[PDB]
Amino acid sequence: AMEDENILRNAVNLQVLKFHYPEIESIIDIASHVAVYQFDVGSQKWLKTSIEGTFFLVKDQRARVGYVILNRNSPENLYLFINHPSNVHLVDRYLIHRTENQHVVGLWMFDPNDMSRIFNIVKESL
Amino acid sequence: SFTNATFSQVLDDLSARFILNLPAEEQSSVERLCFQIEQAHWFYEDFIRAQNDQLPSLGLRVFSAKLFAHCPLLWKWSKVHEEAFDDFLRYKTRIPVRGAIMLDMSMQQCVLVKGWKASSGWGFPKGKIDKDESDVDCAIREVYEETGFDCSSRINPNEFIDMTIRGQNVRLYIIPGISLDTRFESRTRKEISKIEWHNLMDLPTFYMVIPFLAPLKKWIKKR
Amino acid sequence: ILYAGPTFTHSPAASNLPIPTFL
Ligand SMILES: C[n+]1cn([C@@H]2O[C@H](COP(=O)(O)OP(=O)(O)O)[C@@H](O)[C@H]2O)c2nc(N)[nH]c(=O)c21
Ligand SMILES: [Mg+2]
Ligand SMILES: [Mg+2]
Ligand SMILES: [Mg+2]
Repeated sequence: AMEDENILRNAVNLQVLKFHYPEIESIIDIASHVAVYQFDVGSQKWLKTSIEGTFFLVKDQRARVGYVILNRNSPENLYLFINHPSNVHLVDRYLIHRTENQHVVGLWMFDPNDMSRIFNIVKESL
Repeated sequence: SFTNATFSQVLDDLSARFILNLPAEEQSSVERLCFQIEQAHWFYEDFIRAQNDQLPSLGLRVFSAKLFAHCPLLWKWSKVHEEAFDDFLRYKTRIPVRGAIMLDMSMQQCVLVKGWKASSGWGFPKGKIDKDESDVDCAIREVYEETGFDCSSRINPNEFIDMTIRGQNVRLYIIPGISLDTRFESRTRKEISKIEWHNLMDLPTFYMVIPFLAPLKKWIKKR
Repeated sequence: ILYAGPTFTHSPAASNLPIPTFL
């Protein structure tokens, strides 16, 4: 029954992800809830963006590893690629991802185990 | 973008977005699932039914029934959905509600809020308590939520009015000295349409405020 | 006892996030 629920869970999850981004191929891992933040350089302060949702560590049909947050507060989802694992940092209780074009996004994962597991997957995936 | 998406694809999204990937701490009960159904309903009504006008506006009870008959995890409750939903709002109408009766510096006017739909009446800024948060932190969270004003440096935990309307426990903290020039605006997606001051003498000794008028007047005459 | 809002809804304030030297 536990494995049956996981089969139906990943099926509906993958179909919804492909509904928004057909390039997505599979789901590497999932975090239950993630709040996204953005660090404003020049202002030197963290900005709390209202992107709160489920976290989907996915891989597209071109072997690019990325993550998708299904924002619960608005239809504006967040799909960001991880081109090299040296752009994600485990700092304090948060992950700090420096996107390729000098953007700093801060992911707070509600489950600390999801934080460590997602962080360790990215560090091993490349 | 749901700009053109079938009602089934919508229910598929709302499943993966609010129900199927919840933390296990609140996926154990049935009522806890229905609270995320209410979150998925507000998403469908406000956002999904705004990119595809063809989708119908559904009541919370009707929307829950469609989604329970759709998501495979919820198939067990689909037959007894009317009774399980009855247990849900039976659960919700018992959650403690905390707020604040903000009086002005003359203690002759108070702050009231009006619900979104024009039929909804007036009432004090109050809201249901969240998991593990205290009564005072709840009153601060919801007064800031519904009026945009921070009353953490002004709330007096020893000065409140405790009421038990029906099965819903309501506690409103009395916060005098709120200046009339202070700015108010709600920080929610709906729920609050207007925020104004009201003369306490102009209140009926429509409003859900009457129960608190007897203790409040005795509290003001003391000061 | 009973609650309407889960814990993950109370995400930490923007001030809680760290500021490493390289930021
Ligand atoms: C945040 N929010 C609140 N409401 C309405 O607000 C009412 C009360 O919602 P509540 O947030 O549980 O109130 P409380 O915590 O202050 O006690 C509900 O009947 C909803 O119709 C909302 N209604 C919609 N459609 N969308 C929203 O985002 C939304
Ligand atoms: Mg309220
Ligand atoms: Mg509220
Ligand atoms: Mg609320």
